[PDB]
Amino acid sequence: SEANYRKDFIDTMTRELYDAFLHERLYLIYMDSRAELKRNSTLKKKFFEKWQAS
Amino acid sequence: QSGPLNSELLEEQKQEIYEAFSLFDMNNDGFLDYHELKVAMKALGFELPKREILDLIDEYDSEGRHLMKYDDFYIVMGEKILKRDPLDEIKRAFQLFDDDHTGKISIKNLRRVAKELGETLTDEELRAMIEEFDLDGDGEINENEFIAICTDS
Amino acid sequence: AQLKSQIQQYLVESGNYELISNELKARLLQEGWVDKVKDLTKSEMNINESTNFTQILSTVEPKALEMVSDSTRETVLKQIREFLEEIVDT
Repeated sequence: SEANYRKDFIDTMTRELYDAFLHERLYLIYMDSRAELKRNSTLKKKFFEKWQAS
Repeated sequence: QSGPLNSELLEEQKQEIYEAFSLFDMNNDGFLDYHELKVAMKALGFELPKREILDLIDEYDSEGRHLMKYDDFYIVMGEKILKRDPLDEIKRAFQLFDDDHTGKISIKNLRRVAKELGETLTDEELRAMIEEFDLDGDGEINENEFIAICTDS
Repeated sequence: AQLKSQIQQYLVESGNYELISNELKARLLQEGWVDKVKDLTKSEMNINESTNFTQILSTVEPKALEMVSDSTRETVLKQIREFLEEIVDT
Protein backbone atom coordinates (compact mmCIF):
# COMPACT_ATOMS: atom_id res chain seq x y z
CA SER A 1 0.00 0.00 0.00
CA GLU A 2 2.86 2.28 0.93
CA ALA A 3 4.68 0.25 -1.75
CA ASN A 4 1.66 0.61 -4.09
CA TYR A 5 1.80 4.41 -3.80
CA ARG A 6 5.53 4.34 -4.57
CA LYS A 7 5.04 2.23 -7.70
CA ASP A 8 2.20 4.37 -9.10
CA PHE A 9 4.32 7.50 -8.68
CA ILE A 10 7.29 5.86 -10.39
CA ASP A 11 5.07 4.57 -13.23
CA THR A 12 3.51 7.98 -13.72
CA MET A 13 6.86 9.74 -13.71
CA THR A 14 8.56 7.21 -15.96
CA ARG A 15 5.88 7.86 -18.58
CA GLU A 16 6.24 11.64 -18.14
CA LEU A 17 10.04 11.64 -18.43
CA TYR A 18 9.84 9.43 -21.52
CA ASP A 19 7.29 11.72 -23.25
CA ALA A 20 9.60 14.70 -22.62
CA PHE A 21 12.82 13.01 -23.84
CA LEU A 22 11.02 11.83 -26.97
CA HIS A 23 9.47 15.25 -27.58
CA GLU A 24 12.85 16.97 -27.21
CA ARG A 25 14.37 14.52 -29.74
CA LEU A 26 11.54 15.03 -32.27
CA TYR A 27 11.92 18.83 -31.83
CA LEU A 28 15.66 18.65 -32.69
CA ILE A 29 15.25 16.39 -35.73
CA TYR A 30 12.39 18.61 -36.94
CA MET A 31 14.54 21.74 -36.66
CA ASP A 32 17.20 20.03 -38.79
CA SER A 33 14.59 18.90 -41.26
CA ARG A 34 13.27 22.43 -41.72
CA ALA A 35 16.83 23.71 -42.13
CA GLU A 36 17.41 21.21 -44.95
CA LEU A 37 14.15 21.93 -46.75
CA LYS A 38 14.75 25.68 -46.47
CA ARG A 39 18.12 25.29 -48.17
CA ASN A 40 16.65 23.13 -50.92
CA SER A 41 13.81 25.53 -51.58
CA THR A 42 16.29 28.45 -51.81
CA LEU A 43 18.37 26.63 -54.45
CA LYS A 44 15.41 25.62 -56.57
CA LYS A 45 14.12 29.15 -56.43
CA LYS A 46 17.43 30.77 -57.38
CA PHE A 47 18.20 28.56 -60.36
CA PHE A 48 14.61 28.23 -61.56
CA GLU A 49 14.40 32.02 -61.77
CA LYS A 50 17.84 32.25 -63.39
CA TRP A 51 16.69 29.70 -65.98
CA GLN A 52 13.35 31.35 -66.68
CA ALA A 53 15.06 34.73 -67.24
CA SER A 54 17.76 33.17 -69.52
CA GLN B 1 31.34 45.65 -41.58
CA SER B 2 28.01 47.03 -42.90
CA GLY B 3 27.92 48.46 -46.43
CA PRO B 4 30.74 46.67 -48.35
CA LEU B 5 28.86 43.39 -47.92
CA ASN B 6 25.31 44.37 -48.93
CA SER B 7 26.50 46.12 -52.09
CA GLU B 8 27.85 42.75 -53.32
CA LEU B 9 25.04 40.52 -51.96
CA LEU B 10 22.11 40.00 -54.31
CA GLU B 11 18.68 40.95 -52.96
CA GLU B 12 17.69 37.26 -53.11
CA GLN B 13 20.74 36.46 -50.97
CA LYS B 14 19.73 39.03 -48.37
CA GLN B 15 16.22 37.51 -48.20
CA GLU B 16 17.81 34.07 -47.80
CA ILE B 17 19.78 35.28 -44.77
CA TYR B 18 16.79 37.05 -43.22
CA GLU B 19 14.41 34.11 -43.81
CA ALA B 20 16.89 31.58 -42.32
CA PHE B 21 17.21 33.59 -39.10
CA SER B 22 13.40 34.31 -38.77
CA LEU B 23 12.58 30.63 -39.12
CA PHE B 24 14.40 29.73 -35.88
CA ASP B 25 13.89 32.98 -33.97
CA MET B 26 11.08 31.39 -31.96
CA ASN B 27 11.02 34.43 -29.71
CA ASN B 28 10.71 36.82 -32.63
CA ASP B 29 13.28 38.87 -30.64
CA GLY B 30 16.18 39.12 -33.12
CA PHE B 31 18.42 36.73 -31.15
CA LEU B 32 19.32 33.03 -31.44
CA ASP B 33 20.83 30.57 -28.97
CA TYR B 34 23.35 27.86 -29.88
CA HIS B 35 21.06 25.15 -31.32
CA GLU B 36 19.01 27.81 -33.14
CA LEU B 37 22.16 29.27 -34.71
CA LYS B 38 23.47 25.84 -35.71
CA VAL B 39 20.25 25.12 -37.65
CA ALA B 40 20.01 28.64 -39.09
CA MET B 41 23.49 28.22 -40.60
CA LYS B 42 22.48 24.75 -41.80
CA ALA B 43 19.52 26.43 -43.49
CA LEU B 44 22.16 28.36 -45.53
CA GLY B 45 24.20 25.19 -46.27
CA PHE B 46 26.89 25.77 -43.61
CA GLU B 47 27.95 23.00 -41.22
CA LEU B 48 30.29 24.30 -38.54
CA PRO B 49 31.85 22.32 -35.69
CA LYS B 50 30.86 23.12 -32.09
CA ARG B 51 34.13 24.97 -31.47
CA GLU B 52 33.59 27.47 -34.32
CA ILE B 53 29.97 28.12 -33.45
CA LEU B 54 30.85 28.77 -29.78
CA ASP B 55 33.72 31.05 -30.79
CA LEU B 56 31.43 32.95 -33.18
CA ILE B 57 28.92 33.63 -30.38
CA ASP B 58 31.72 34.58 -27.99
CA GLU B 59 33.20 36.91 -30.60
CA TYR B 60 30.01 38.87 -31.18
CA ASP B 61 28.43 38.56 -27.71
CA SER B 62 28.00 42.28 -26.95
CA GLU B 63 25.99 41.55 -23.80
CA GLY B 64 27.26 38.35 -22.12
CA ARG B 65 23.92 36.73 -22.99
CA HIS B 66 25.45 33.86 -25.04
CA LEU B 67 23.11 34.71 -27.97
CA MET B 68 23.65 35.99 -31.52
CA LYS B 69 22.08 39.21 -32.81
CA TYR B 70 20.48 39.26 -36.27
CA ASP B 71 22.87 42.00 -37.44
CA ASP B 72 25.95 39.93 -36.58
CA PHE B 73 24.53 36.76 -38.08
CA TYR B 74 23.90 38.86 -41.24
CA ILE B 75 27.55 39.96 -41.42
CA VAL B 76 29.10 36.54 -40.72
CA MET B 77 26.78 34.61 -43.06
CA GLY B 78 27.02 37.32 -45.74
CA GLU B 79 30.75 36.73 -46.08
CA LYS B 80 30.36 32.93 -46.21
CA ILE B 81 27.64 33.22 -48.86
CA LEU B 82 29.99 35.32 -50.98
CA LYS B 83 32.61 32.57 -50.71
CA ARG B 84 30.23 29.84 -51.96
CA ASP B 85 31.49 27.67 -54.82
CA PRO B 86 29.01 28.57 -57.59
CA LEU B 87 29.58 25.29 -59.36
CA ASP B 88 28.85 23.23 -56.28
CA GLU B 89 25.62 25.23 -55.88
CA ILE B 90 24.53 24.58 -59.45
CA LYS B 91 25.17 20.83 -59.02
CA ARG B 92 23.07 20.54 -55.84
CA ALA B 93 20.29 22.50 -57.55
CA PHE B 94 20.47 19.99 -60.38
CA GLN B 95 19.97 16.94 -58.14
CA LEU B 96 16.96 18.81 -56.63
CA PHE B 97 15.24 19.43 -60.00
CA ASP B 98 15.90 15.81 -61.02
CA ASP B 99 14.01 14.42 -58.02
CA ASP B 100 13.27 11.05 -59.74
CA HIS B 101 17.00 10.71 -60.46
CA THR B 102 16.97 9.93 -64.17
CA GLY B 103 20.02 12.18 -64.64
CA LYS B 104 17.94 14.59 -66.69
CA ILE B 105 15.47 17.37 -65.85
CA SER B 106 12.27 16.51 -67.72
CA ILE B 107 9.12 18.59 -68.19
CA LYS B 108 7.61 16.54 -65.36
CA ASN B 109 10.39 17.74 -63.00
CA LEU B 110 10.44 21.36 -64.10
CA ARG B 111 6.65 21.63 -63.86
CA ARG B 112 6.83 20.13 -60.36
CA VAL B 113 9.44 22.71 -59.23
CA ALA B 114 7.34 25.53 -60.75
CA LYS B 115 4.28 24.34 -58.86
CA GLU B 116 6.40 24.16 -55.68
CA LEU B 117 7.65 27.75 -56.10
CA GLY B 118 4.06 28.94 -56.77
CA GLU B 119 5.17 29.91 -60.29
CA THR B 120 2.28 30.15 -62.69
CA LEU B 121 3.45 29.10 -66.17
CA THR B 122 1.90 27.67 -69.34
CA ASP B 123 2.84 24.17 -70.37
CA GLU B 124 4.08 25.68 -73.65
CA GLU B 125 6.43 28.13 -71.85
CA LEU B 126 7.84 25.36 -69.62
CA ARG B 127 8.63 23.48 -72.86
CA ALA B 128 10.35 26.61 -74.15
CA MET B 129 12.72 26.64 -71.12
CA ILE B 130 13.90 23.19 -72.19
CA GLU B 131 13.55 23.59 -75.97
CA GLU B 132 15.56 26.84 -75.76
CA PHE B 133 18.52 25.12 -73.97
CA ASP B 134 18.43 21.47 -75.06
CA LEU B 135 21.84 20.94 -76.68
CA ASP B 136 21.26 17.13 -77.20
CA GLY B 137 17.95 17.46 -79.04
CA ASP B 138 16.86 14.76 -76.56
CA GLY B 139 13.94 16.82 -75.17
CA GLU B 140 15.42 17.05 -71.67
CA ILE B 141 18.26 18.81 -69.83
CA ASN B 142 21.25 16.94 -68.40
CA GLU B 143 23.77 18.20 -65.86
CA ASN B 144 26.03 19.83 -68.47
CA GLU B 145 23.21 21.46 -70.41
CA PHE B 146 22.01 22.78 -66.99
CA ILE B 147 25.46 23.88 -65.85
CA ALA B 148 25.70 25.72 -69.18
CA ILE B 149 22.45 27.59 -68.47
CA CYS B 150 23.52 28.60 -64.95
CA THR B 151 27.11 29.45 -65.86
CA ASP B 152 26.12 32.01 -68.50
CA SER B 153 25.17 34.39 -65.66
CA ALA C 1 4.64 18.22 -7.21
CA GLN C 2 7.96 19.68 -6.06
CA LEU C 3 9.78 16.38 -5.44
CA LYS C 4 9.60 16.09 -9.25
CA SER C 5 11.64 19.30 -9.57
CA GLN C 6 14.18 17.76 -7.16
CA ILE C 7 14.28 14.51 -9.18
CA GLN C 8 14.46 16.34 -12.56
CA GLN C 9 17.24 18.57 -11.15
CA TYR C 10 19.14 15.51 -9.91
CA LEU C 11 18.52 13.86 -13.32
CA VAL C 12 20.64 16.51 -15.13
CA GLU C 13 23.47 16.86 -12.54
CA SER C 14 24.05 13.07 -12.34
CA GLY C 15 24.58 13.05 -16.11
CA ASN C 16 21.78 10.47 -16.30
CA TYR C 17 19.68 12.86 -18.41
CA GLU C 18 22.36 12.75 -21.11
CA LEU C 19 22.82 8.94 -20.86
CA ILE C 20 19.12 8.29 -21.38
CA SER C 21 18.85 10.97 -24.06
CA ASN C 22 21.84 9.51 -25.95
CA GLU C 23 20.41 5.99 -25.70
CA LEU C 24 17.08 7.24 -27.04
CA LYS C 25 18.78 8.94 -30.01
CA ALA C 26 21.09 6.01 -30.88
CA ARG C 27 18.07 3.73 -30.97
CA LEU C 28 15.93 6.16 -32.93
CA LEU C 29 18.69 6.54 -35.52
CA GLN C 30 19.20 2.77 -35.65
CA GLU C 31 15.55 1.99 -36.48
CA GLY C 32 15.22 4.65 -39.23
CA TRP C 33 13.08 7.11 -37.31
CA VAL C 34 15.17 10.18 -38.25
CA ASP C 35 14.47 9.60 -41.95
CA LYS C 36 10.78 9.04 -41.14
CA VAL C 37 10.44 12.32 -39.29
CA LYS C 38 12.18 14.00 -42.26
CA ASP C 39 9.75 12.43 -44.76
CA LEU C 40 6.82 13.35 -42.58
CA THR C 41 8.03 16.99 -42.41
CA LYS C 42 8.74 17.21 -46.16
CA SER C 43 5.45 15.54 -47.09
CA GLU C 44 3.46 17.75 -44.73
CA MET C 45 4.93 20.92 -46.30
CA ASN C 46 3.60 20.16 -49.81
CA ILE C 47 0.15 19.27 -48.42
CA ASN C 48 0.04 22.64 -46.60
CA GLU C 49 -0.27 26.39 -47.26
CA SER C 50 1.72 27.19 -44.11
CA THR C 51 5.47 27.60 -43.48
CA ASN C 52 4.74 28.06 -39.78
CA PHE C 53 7.34 26.35 -37.61
CA THR C 54 4.95 25.47 -34.79
CA GLN C 55 1.94 24.65 -36.94
CA ILE C 56 3.72 22.04 -39.10
CA LEU C 57 5.29 20.50 -35.98
CA SER C 58 1.85 19.94 -34.46
CA THR C 59 0.72 17.91 -37.51
CA VAL C 60 3.96 15.93 -37.75
CA GLU C 61 4.16 15.13 -33.98
CA PRO C 62 1.21 12.77 -33.49
CA LYS C 63 2.16 10.77 -36.61
CA ALA C 64 5.88 10.59 -35.76
CA LEU C 65 5.27 9.23 -32.25
CA GLU C 66 3.21 6.27 -33.56
CA MET C 67 6.15 5.20 -35.73
CA VAL C 68 8.44 4.58 -32.69
CA SER C 69 9.07 0.84 -32.28
CA ASP C 70 7.76 -1.01 -29.20
CA SER C 71 11.35 -2.18 -28.66
CA THR C 72 12.81 1.36 -28.34
CA ARG C 73 9.87 2.49 -26.20
CA GLU C 74 10.18 -0.44 -23.82
CA THR C 75 13.97 -0.29 -23.51
CA VAL C 76 14.09 3.43 -22.73
CA LEU C 77 11.05 3.21 -20.41
CA LYS C 78 12.82 0.41 -18.55
CA GLN C 79 15.98 2.50 -18.30
CA ILE C 80 14.16 5.54 -16.86
CA ARG C 81 12.24 3.34 -14.39
CA GLU C 82 15.46 1.76 -13.07
CA PHE C 83 16.94 5.24 -12.49
CA LEU C 84 13.83 6.40 -10.64
CA GLU C 85 13.80 3.25 -8.49
CA GLU C 86 17.35 3.95 -7.34
CA ILE C 87 16.48 7.54 -6.36
CA VAL C 88 12.95 7.78 -4.88
CA ASP C 89 13.35 7.22 -1.11
CA THR C 90 13.07 3.53 0.06
